[PDB]
Amino acid sequence: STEEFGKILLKVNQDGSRVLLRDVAKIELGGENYDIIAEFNGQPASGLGIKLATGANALDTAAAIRAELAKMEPFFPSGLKIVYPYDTTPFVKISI
Amino acid sequence: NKFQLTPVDVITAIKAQNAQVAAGQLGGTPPVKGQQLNASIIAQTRLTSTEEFGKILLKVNQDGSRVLLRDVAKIELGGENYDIIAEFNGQPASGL
Amino acid sequence: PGADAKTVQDTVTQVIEQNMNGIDNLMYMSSNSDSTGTVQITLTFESGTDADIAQVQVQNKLQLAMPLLPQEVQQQGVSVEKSSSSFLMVVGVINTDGTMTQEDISDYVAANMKDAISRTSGVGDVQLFGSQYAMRIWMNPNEL
Amino acid sequence: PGADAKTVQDTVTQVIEQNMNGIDNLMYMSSNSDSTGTVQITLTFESGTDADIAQVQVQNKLQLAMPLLPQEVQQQGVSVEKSSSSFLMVVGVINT
Amino acid sequence: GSDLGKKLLEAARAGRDDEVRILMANGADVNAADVVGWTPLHLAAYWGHLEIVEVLLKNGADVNAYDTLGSTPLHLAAHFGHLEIVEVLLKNGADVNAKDDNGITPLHLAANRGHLEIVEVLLKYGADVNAQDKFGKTAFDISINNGNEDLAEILQ
Amino acid sequence: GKKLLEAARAGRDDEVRILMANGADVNAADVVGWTPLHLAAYWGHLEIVEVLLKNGADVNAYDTLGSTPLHLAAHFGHLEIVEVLLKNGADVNAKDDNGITPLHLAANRGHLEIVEVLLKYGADVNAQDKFGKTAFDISINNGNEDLAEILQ
Amino acid sequence: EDTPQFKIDIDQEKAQALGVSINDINTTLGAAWGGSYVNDFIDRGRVKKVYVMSEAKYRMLPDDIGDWYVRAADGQMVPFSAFSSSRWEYGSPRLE
Amino acid sequence: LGTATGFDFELIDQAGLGHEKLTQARNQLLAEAAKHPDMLTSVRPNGLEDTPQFKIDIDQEKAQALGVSINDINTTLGAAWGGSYVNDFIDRGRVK
Amino acid sequence: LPAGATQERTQKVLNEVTHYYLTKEKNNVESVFAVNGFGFAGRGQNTGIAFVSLKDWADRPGEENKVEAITMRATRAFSQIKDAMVFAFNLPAIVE
Amino acid sequence: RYNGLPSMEILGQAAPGKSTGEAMELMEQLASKLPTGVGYDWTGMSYQ
Ligand SMILES: COc1cccc2c1C(=O)c1c(O)c3c(c(O)c1C2=O)C[C@@](O)(C(=O)CO)C[C@@H]3O[C@H]1C[C@H](N)[C@H](O)[C@H](C)O1
Ligand SMILES: COc1cccc2c1C(=O)c1c(O)c3c(c(O)c1C2=O)C[C@@](O)(C(=O)CO)C[C@@H]3O[C@H]1C[C@H](N)[C@H](O)[C@H](C)O1
Ligand SMILES: CCCCCCCCCCCCO[C@@H]1O[C@H](CO)[C@@H](O[C@H]2O[C@H](CO)[C@@H](O)[C@H](O)[C@H]2O)[C@H](O)[C@H]1O
Repeated sequence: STEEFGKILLKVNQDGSRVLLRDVAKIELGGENYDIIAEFNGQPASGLGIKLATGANALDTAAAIRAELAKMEPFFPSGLKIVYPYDTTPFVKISI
Repeated sequence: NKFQLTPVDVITAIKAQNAQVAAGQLGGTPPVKGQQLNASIIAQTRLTSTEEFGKILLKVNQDGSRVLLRDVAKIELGGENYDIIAEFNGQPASGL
Repeated sequence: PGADAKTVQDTVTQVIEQNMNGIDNLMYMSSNSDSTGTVQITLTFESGTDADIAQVQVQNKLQLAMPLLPQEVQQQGVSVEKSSSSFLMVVGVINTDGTMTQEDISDYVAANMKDAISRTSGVGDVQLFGSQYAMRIWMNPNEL
Repeated sequence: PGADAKTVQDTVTQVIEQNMNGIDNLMYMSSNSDSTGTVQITLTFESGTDADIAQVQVQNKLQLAMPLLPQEVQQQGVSVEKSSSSFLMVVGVINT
Repeated sequence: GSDLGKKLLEAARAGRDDEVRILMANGADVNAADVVGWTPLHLAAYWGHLEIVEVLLKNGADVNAYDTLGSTPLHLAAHFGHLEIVEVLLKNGADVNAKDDNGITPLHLAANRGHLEIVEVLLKYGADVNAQDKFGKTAFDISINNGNEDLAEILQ
Repeated sequence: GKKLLEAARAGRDDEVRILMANGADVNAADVVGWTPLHLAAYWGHLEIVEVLLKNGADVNAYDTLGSTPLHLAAHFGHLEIVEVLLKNGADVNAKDDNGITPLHLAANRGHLEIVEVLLKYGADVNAQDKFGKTAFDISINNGNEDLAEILQ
Repeated sequence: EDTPQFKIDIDQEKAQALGVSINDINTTLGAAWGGSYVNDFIDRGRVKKVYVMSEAKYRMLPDDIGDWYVRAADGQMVPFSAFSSSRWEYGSPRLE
Repeated sequence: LGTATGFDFELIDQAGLGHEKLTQARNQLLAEAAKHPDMLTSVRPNGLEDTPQFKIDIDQEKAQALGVSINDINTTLGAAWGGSYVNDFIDRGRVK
Repeated sequence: LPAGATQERTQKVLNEVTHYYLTKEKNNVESVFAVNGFGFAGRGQNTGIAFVSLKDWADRPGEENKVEAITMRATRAFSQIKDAMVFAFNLPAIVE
Repeated sequence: RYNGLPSMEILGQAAPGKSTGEAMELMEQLASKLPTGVGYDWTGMSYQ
């Protein structure tokens, strides 16, 4: 927790006062990096960009992805929802 | 010996002064919003020549006299190893 | 992390490239070294090459370079993937009650969804559009 | 050596598991982390999978995760083996 | 330490109220202790089994039993946030100021974990706010080190 | 203005006119405080340097680190540009925020012709940087004797 | 296209004179302006990373460089401005 | 093949619940199963129950005041009580 | 965007791209998933990408409502965006 | 752990005269009533 990091003890002063991490730093949960920020139709989003392994079947892999996604949904925090903004596979199915 | 140094000091100085440093950025993410400038910070880069290696600073003396790497060694480009020497009809050669 | 293009190239990219030899069916190799501190080296093979073996061969060579890479690069995890360059699909995640910010959603995806997707057969590579949470210690030079 | 189940789980097991991506024909994966200081992760593949390819793909993903593991674990080494439960025979050696 | 002692330790830890009831009827030693010195009451206090705590105390359990490191059931109840167990133990004579071998008290433990209600109950029952552990720390020292502003107020 | 900064860097000689002939600020400065003259000087665009100075470019403009176009020309061995700037009144002894002069820079990179010019214009050989170094100290540390003899 | 980058030279002589180690300088510059992955922690049961870095408002401007202090072997706090110099130059953000 | 009639079930922490809550969920499921002797028999955990362990807290402040390093404290405890693999030697020709 | 451009200015341009799809292509565009900081490989403050999903073919009768005319109109409109390269395009029948 | 998540394996068997499918159907039923955030899966012989 941030609280536990906050109380890491950097040093004890001469007068016996303590210097804790929180005294020399702000402590927070935050991204490993802050470079990628996505939106979906203008609202805050995240997501996964998926690429096919070399030679794999696109349609089977997509079905496997969805099946794995369905296992996750029932445990979503309230309000969380999956959206499907870009998929190259429906065209294959539909064109055939 | 005359300068009271060893290969350890030489090796240490070369690691310290022939270095390529990841130094971060100005205006990198997450930035203070309104930041106009984003720029890499460039610190030490690998040396590129005998001369640069020659002027590596081993130490300054009590009297401000300087001891450079070229004062304790010859600096030159030369084989990683000197074990293999080829000739083509008696003439100096290399090959694959 | 924190490295400029040139530092990445001369400390990582060249080191890996010089070790890329004795690989069957290699047509060509290209790389980008950028000031985000990122390197990508792409080895492209003859049509009909077995991607499994191509990957095995590349990594046998990468492993000779690994010890020579900066410790910070090794700890970020270098990866070797065999995938198409284009996206198969993008799975988006939103919150309809707007009670999770973009950062929260991204962490949820990183911590709870991405690993299982990444392990799914046929999934060559997964890019997170966001970042997993880390413990951030934001130092104050004045206090220090 | 000397590690408890949680220490094993949180410094080795989770790290290895998080790197088991991009491997072909995985059905499922399971693991035990225990207070003898031991971890075993078992990855089970579709029937018909080439066992040698399965093993080398796992071993290669592990190889890239080794630098994330504790020193004392890198030093002990991490074995990737094919699972079997059938012995041809067990030869005992005793002193009488 | 007996057939029934062992079963009582198990049943108390698992929160099996019916089993405990039957064991009480049969004379299962309420004072059975395991290797680390935990009694069924320790187990019940740790795992938050309120009914079993009450049944044990009605059957002559030692409310101030201590383990091999000097910790009591109240220590455990206070540390793990079991408010009503804490109340019951104190109703039944639990020593509000018991010090384990580290000189740590139930107050130190509740403080450390930010269990405000438990802290207040403890003070209510005469918890010594100025008690120091082996390191000279009080519950107030703990709260400012944790940065728990509220608890630090309570402890003025 | 921003168009001028770009044209000067790319060495687009005409373009520099079309803009110089439409009154683009000749001393437009970018985020690091570089003027079109800094850029032409840095990328060795001699003609553009001359055109800019013709149209009244500040010859001693300085960036956010105290550096002038002369610093740049001298450092990258652009001998002619160095001459022109000096002609047009470039402070030969300009110091950046580090106390570093065009002579320090030219001496560091062993530019002999350039060093001469700067001296032929009154460069203070005794000028010290923030670390107390002169060009001579540099030429010595570098083991450049041709240059060392000159500075004496 | 190439872009402005901030070039900083560490003065070896001066650092030796002050007794500030080159490793402390580069770690201070790198961690502050680039961020440093220190080690892992556990967030809600999952292994995740810990990063140290300067708070954004202290790594936005060139003059901020001098607000960072390194400790010398003699215990003295020494600002970056005492042992470095800097200049603008051009460099590539992406080398092919 | 296990047994026919046999099944092999995994209960899973899908939401960062932690070990204790997973345990309670498990017990809840085991008690219910036991209420269906007509359908289910010998429904049980394949793993191990929690056990007493000895928690020792290093006081960072006291160690710092006494001038004792955490590394020394931690390797002293681990080496002595858990054992430590130092390095290799050669016994009658074999590395051990 | 050119290197040196900020995340903030990249977002402004992404907002303009998103705006055009949500207002000028109402009848053809179902969704837009826009990502700031990620582009056709790799990361960067100065790059981004929009994935666009069209309504079903049956609701887009006419050459003018197909991907070719759509992406051509978009690219033309986006040409009037300052200090950025913004290109809308259909992925080719085949990769190489 | 199972599939990278904390887990606990549970073994058992169908009662006499009962199919494993029946036993499994019930286990799933029972599992549907567990505290929020607890899921399940079938592995090994049951997976097949
Ligand atoms: C008939 O092809 C073209 C004709 C005119 C212009 C273009 C192209 C073109 O193919 C093209 C690209 O393929 C790419 C880009 C691009 O601008 C163009 C054209 O302008 C942009 C890009 O390089 C990025 O900057 C990603 O961040 C990504 C992408 O590169 C792809 C293919 C590249 N060659 C690269 O080597 C890699 C395979 O990804
Ligand atoms: C593995 O392929 C890619 C992977 C990543 C990015 C890319 C591509 C890619 O193929 C690509 C392009 O082919 C094109 C462009 C592009 O950005 C990319 C990628 O980013 C942009 C473009 O319009 C220009 O930049 C022109 O200056 C030209 C071109 O459009 C193509 C297709 C159009 N519909 C039309 O046929 C045009 C003539 O060429
Ligand atoms: C008298 C013969 C008429 C058809 C007989 C076909 C029998 C079995 C066909 C197998 C596949 C059917 O697929 C056929 O095309 C698509 C499938 O994506 C369906 O529906 C389609 O409607 C519109 C256009 O018509 C498409 O934009 C849409 O994407 C698609 O869903 C059709 O309603 C279905 O008839």
